[PDB]
Amino acid sequence: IVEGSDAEIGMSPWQVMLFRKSPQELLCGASLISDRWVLTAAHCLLYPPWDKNFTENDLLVRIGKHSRTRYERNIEKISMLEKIYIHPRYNWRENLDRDIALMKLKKPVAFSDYIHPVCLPDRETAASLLQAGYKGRVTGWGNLKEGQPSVLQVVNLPIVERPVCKDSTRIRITDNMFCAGYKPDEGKRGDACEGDSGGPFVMKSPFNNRWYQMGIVSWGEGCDRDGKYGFYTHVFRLKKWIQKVIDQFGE
Amino acid sequence: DFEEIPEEYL
Amino acid sequence: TFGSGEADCGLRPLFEKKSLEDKTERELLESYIDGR
Amino acid sequence: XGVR
Repeated sequence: IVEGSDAEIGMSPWQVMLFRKSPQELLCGASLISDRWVLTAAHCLLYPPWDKNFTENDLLVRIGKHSRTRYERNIEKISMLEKIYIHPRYNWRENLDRDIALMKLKKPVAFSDYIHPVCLPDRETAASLLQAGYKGRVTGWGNLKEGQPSVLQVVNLPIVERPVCKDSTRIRITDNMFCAGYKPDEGKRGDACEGDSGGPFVMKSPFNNRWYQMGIVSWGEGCDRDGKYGFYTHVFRLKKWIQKVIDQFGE
Repeated sequence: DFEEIPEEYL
Repeated sequence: TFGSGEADCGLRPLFEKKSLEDKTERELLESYIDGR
Repeated sequence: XGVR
């Protein structure tokens, strides 16, 4: 996260760490949607261009973390993935369209002060909060500079108009994405960065006070550059894919 | 700088 | 999980549950042209 | 773009 802050203890109880067994290392961010399911960017799994193609056995999921690096002894819980599900129409070939994936943990995780799921948005929550101008919050243990933080970082970013979004890049922007960041005039910064991927873009609902997961950190050009924005998977646009797998693979 | 993890995890 | 992650979803044990606000959540809510 |  670029130009963010040290998260407070239990500020983001849904943040997960996608951690590689060997070498032991932080792959990406993710989020707990229930005691058995994790949500991430498919590109954290699969990415042929870089010879990336992790299996269930190549990873570890770590929930309850604050500290980037230390093993937080009675606070964190490590899990073994049971299954991996990548959107069947994820586009690694052109724009990272549909960069979503689900993870079935091998045994449910017990909730605690530091571990608690985030709510998936319904058609109306989506419709009333997803408005340019509205701020959302991103989290992660990714680079601080377009370096590796000590503690979980947080940043609040305003949502940007589709058009401003399209004109800041040459990449083809689909309806499954949304961009965020401040405008250069706004003179306020912050962004996600390498290693931030898969983390949640969340919003607090003013109707019922619940945290909602609207986006998934997906991609961007550089990190915190004027005239450039962060791009996120639109969690609501793909809710039917999500609904559809939780009840076949059955969460 | 990663601390190792209980082996019951690997 | 379902349209809205768990069931007790999005209520933080250390903030929502003890009626405590995080240090920048106000920033957010004010933008929704001040929340709840 | 940089796939994050």
